[PDB]
Amino acid sequence: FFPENWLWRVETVDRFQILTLWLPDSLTTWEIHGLSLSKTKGLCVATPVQLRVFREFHLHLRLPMSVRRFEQLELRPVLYNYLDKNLTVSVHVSPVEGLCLAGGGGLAQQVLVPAGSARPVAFSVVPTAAAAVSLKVVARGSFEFPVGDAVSKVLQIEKEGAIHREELVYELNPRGRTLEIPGNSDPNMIPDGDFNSYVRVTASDPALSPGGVASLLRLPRGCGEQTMIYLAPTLAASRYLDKTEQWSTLPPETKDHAVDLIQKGYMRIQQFRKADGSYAAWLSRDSSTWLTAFVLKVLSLAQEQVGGSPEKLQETSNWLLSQQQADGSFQDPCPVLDRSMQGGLVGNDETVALTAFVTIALHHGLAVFQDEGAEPLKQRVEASISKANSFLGEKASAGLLGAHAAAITAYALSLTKAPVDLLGVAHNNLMAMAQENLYWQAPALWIETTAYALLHLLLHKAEMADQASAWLTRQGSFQGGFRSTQDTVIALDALSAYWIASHTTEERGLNVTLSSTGRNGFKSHALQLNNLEEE
Amino acid sequence: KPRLLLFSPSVVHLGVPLSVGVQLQDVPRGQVVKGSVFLRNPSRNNVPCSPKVDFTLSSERDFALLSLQVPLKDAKSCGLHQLLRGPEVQLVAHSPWLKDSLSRTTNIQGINLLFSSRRGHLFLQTDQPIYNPGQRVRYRVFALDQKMRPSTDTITVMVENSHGLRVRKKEVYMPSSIFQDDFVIPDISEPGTWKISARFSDGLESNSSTQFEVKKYVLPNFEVKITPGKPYILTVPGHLDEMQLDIQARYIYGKPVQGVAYVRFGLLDEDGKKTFFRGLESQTKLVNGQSHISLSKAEFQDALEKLNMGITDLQGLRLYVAAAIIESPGGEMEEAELTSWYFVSSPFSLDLSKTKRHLVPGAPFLLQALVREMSGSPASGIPVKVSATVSSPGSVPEVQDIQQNTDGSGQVSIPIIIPQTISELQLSVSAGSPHPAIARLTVAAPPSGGPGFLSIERPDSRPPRVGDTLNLNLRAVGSGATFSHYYYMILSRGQIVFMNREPKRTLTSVSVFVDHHLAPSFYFVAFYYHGDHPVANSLRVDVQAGACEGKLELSVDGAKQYRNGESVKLHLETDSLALVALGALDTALYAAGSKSHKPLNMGKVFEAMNSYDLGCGPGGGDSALQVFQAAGLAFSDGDQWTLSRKRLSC
Ligand SMILES: *[C@@H]1O[C@H](CO)[C@@H](O)[C@H](O)[C@H]1NC(C)=O
Ligand SMILES: *[C@@H]1O[C@H](CO)[C@@H](O)[C@H](O)[C@H]1NC(C)=O
Repeated sequence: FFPENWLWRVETVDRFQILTLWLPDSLTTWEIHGLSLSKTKGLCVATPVQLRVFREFHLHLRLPMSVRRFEQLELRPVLYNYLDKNLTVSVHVSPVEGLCLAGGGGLAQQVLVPAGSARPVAFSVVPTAAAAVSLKVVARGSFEFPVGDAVSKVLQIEKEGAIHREELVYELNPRGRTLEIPGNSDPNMIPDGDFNSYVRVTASDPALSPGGVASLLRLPRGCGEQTMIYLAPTLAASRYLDKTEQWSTLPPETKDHAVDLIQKGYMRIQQFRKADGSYAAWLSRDSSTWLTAFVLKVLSLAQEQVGGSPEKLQETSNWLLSQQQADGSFQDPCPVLDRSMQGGLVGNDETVALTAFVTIALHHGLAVFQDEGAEPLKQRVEASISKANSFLGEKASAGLLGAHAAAITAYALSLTKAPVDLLGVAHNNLMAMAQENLYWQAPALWIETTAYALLHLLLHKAEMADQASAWLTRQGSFQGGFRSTQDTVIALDALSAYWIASHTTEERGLNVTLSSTGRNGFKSHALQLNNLEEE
Repeated sequence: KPRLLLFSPSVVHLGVPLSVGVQLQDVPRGQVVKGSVFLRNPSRNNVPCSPKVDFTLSSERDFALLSLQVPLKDAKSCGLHQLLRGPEVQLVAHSPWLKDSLSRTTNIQGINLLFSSRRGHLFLQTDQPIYNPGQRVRYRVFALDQKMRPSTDTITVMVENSHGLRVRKKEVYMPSSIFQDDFVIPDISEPGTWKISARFSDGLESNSSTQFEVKKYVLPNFEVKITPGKPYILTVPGHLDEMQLDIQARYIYGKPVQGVAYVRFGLLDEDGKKTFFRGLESQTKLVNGQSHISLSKAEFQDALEKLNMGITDLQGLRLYVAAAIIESPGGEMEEAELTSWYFVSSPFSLDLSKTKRHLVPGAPFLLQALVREMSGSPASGIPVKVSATVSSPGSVPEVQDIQQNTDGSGQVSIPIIIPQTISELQLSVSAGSPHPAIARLTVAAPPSGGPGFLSIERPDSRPPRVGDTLNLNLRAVGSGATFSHYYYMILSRGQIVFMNREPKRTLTSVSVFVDHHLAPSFYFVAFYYHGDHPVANSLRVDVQAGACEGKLELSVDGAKQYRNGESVKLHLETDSLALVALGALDTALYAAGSKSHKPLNMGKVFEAMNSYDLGCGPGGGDSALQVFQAAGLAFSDGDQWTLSRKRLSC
């Protein structure tokens, strides 16, 4: 019995237990190391203790780890004698089947060992067994001091010949999915032997400064039209910080201050509600559809946080539907007092632009609709947006529209799930209009166009979105960027959407299955590679 | 101008209670505050991301330590795993008294933190250090929490391969906190290093690894080791010491061996290329398992000139010695190596890590250093001299010199007095007689115009044992007598373990009782207010290794030199009911060729136990914010706040 490590057990301790162990039959200095884990105290490791086992007179063997069959072996049992008297003993290997002894049997060899010395005896035994044969040698002692020893180490012989390794490197892709590995066909295959096969698969896996946008967080104030110029930038900044998770860089209390300000603004604009919820510039002054749509989109965006009433906005959406004409278009019953917050709307055409903005507004209002109830309202708003999309698609097919108009129509059709042909023609026109990270100090209109185009291309990123997003980022990095109001909100939404599109991770799984029809049956295997390498 | 103080370690750990400190100051003493603290994530609409807990303390008791728990169920409900750039979470303190009374902008104040899923302690162990292909590998695990107690969570055991590959994984929950497993190595794998890694199933980066290497081998019968006469060789011009080395060959059971030893020499460069000599090969006969080999200076010079390298080009070259002893009449042989033998121009090494940077004016600056010979134990009785050079902007740089002799543990404590209004301090530390080692550093004075600083001095200047009572003294510097009390905290393993207040006197001695909690290293941060500006200083204090608290004793029936086939009644002692995982290992495996990776001992337990420390550096800083951050603590007073740590490690 010649182990390397045997005392491998776990027991409980009651301050005292006397376990009696049996020493393994070897001549070394065994070291015992223990670890105690206590529920109350904790973990301690014992100081190492050396339990030196020694026999005064012994024989030592070292069988080579590999011995080729049919080949000559040299066996060297060496005698160790630490006694005080010269010993004359005999050495003989017991006759064992499967081995040819040099003497071919139990034939003894005489040798005298002087005290404190060693004397080896050569042996030449060529193996003839198949896999492993046991061998024991006897060193029998004389009458003067009858001391003896016997060691029995199992001798293992390897198989015939040398070993061979075959490597089949391959690459895998989601075409050329299925591939077949040819079976073993090397003619040097030995009919008997081992056949171990292993599979080795390798995964081979491959912004704006928050400080500037923080200044846009402002308290609502002013009359019915000065209030939006402070809620829209505030809501945009809140959404940008929330969705880009830059609140950590800002002081911690800013977010709570932001939600307090947005609640105050929500209350401030809510008090100007008419009977139909159109939210005019003034209570006495006539309503404007552009203002109502702006309110619809901003309140729908903010509704995820403020505890508003969903039904009080459904009637606003219904009133907005009442302003649609026969072709699906929209016109303002009353223009805004100030055209500054219209920005890209003013130009050669407004009705196309106004309709695109309204279509964007309504689709943001579908989410706030309750899933239960208001089914006729949902169906009628879907019909309205279908008619509006038809009209905008006809206008886009007409072409000859402005860059702002083209971009906003493209975004409107993209977000409304327009028919594929109209989406294709609008996208083609927008790409034709694209001007060369140079694209489109820039005025408000140009950043309007770039933001809307970025939204469309995101809703349509392949070498294109990043290159124009860099331009938008460099333009916004200018001090006091986004001078107007709506450009601020859409550009912040654009950076948020672009940034989430840039930073997103998938499972990256490369599961494969291996199957074959062996003579012993059919087998299959599966190797997950979601997250390393497996064999 | 009252303020609220929020104190918390800069990094929180999921699944473990979090220590948070809240403080009151400049209170009219006639009012009581109440409020709650919790964790919330801004990106998910500030959902309460941890259970609520409140302090509701008064001015008479202005200090309160809160144990806030962070269950992982809220965390996965919290969408913390859904963040996109870094695990960044927000800690806040809500109380209506902050808004109505102080007229702040909101009734809340918080801090920015980084969370990590790493938690607990996981210890791995292997059946034997060296393997050869074709055997069965045994191993076991230990599940332990932050408080060093057995845990019953769920872990996943993973077995890595030689090529950084996975072969075998398992999942198991341990009711007994100890788990055993078997594993059979393939009989075809090439000789190389493997690895076993285990981590908690709920966690992600809480993995712990152990390395066992497999190599074709047969266990030897005796080991040979080469012990040089001196671990270092002086290569200073003019004088060269003699090189001598002793060859010791012993049987694995302690008896001496006889035979002939053969040695060859060479040179080792930085990367590891070998360049041997010719004609230097010495063959000698062993006597009582001992043999002494020396080379004269003349023959060494002849070898260098024959190789044409030059004596002056031994700046970092390593002398190479190989042993080829053959035991007769056995006939077998084995090798040994002496790679760790450099050519150095100085016999001593200088450590300058413990001494603090960021000097404080008006207080006695302290210099700490550790003298130790190369590749050896710390040495004692070595004089060390310093040349302090104060850089006074308004006068000539004064040079102050002072020496002191090694205490015995290798450490030096030489206080030096520094005057006011200095620009910087430059000093040179020289230790050795003769051939001293030179190590020079400079430190800049803190910017002027700020409030008075704080000074911490340690009288005994020795690392106390566990159970003692270390003492510290505090004194203010500059015209800052406005305050009336001192605030001090004790940090250990990134946890606020003790908090207390002390009044002002001429001498302010503060006593701390070191216990098993404060091990192996505890920080100590204290601060006071110069009206509104916080000012603080910190001092890292090391703790001696001590001993265990479970008191495991293992012993045998004395040294009777037992024979094979006999029986030994083992004796073992424990202080409490516990489970002991005994392991018997042959020493000859250590003799087998390997890097001789040390088995598990108290050192690694302490190192992993302290691996959760956040702060880095000896301590001390220019501004209160900088020193507070460098001590691994998050600070927020309502006007000044700590920036988030840029990464998990310093
Ligand atoms: C062993 O042999 C040597 C041969 O010189 C002899 O001197 C010695 O006395 C012998 N010892 C014993 C114990 O017979
Ligand atoms: C966990 O394993 C990774 C593998 O890359 C390693 O880098 C890291 O150090 C391990 N963590 C530990 C040991 O705490």
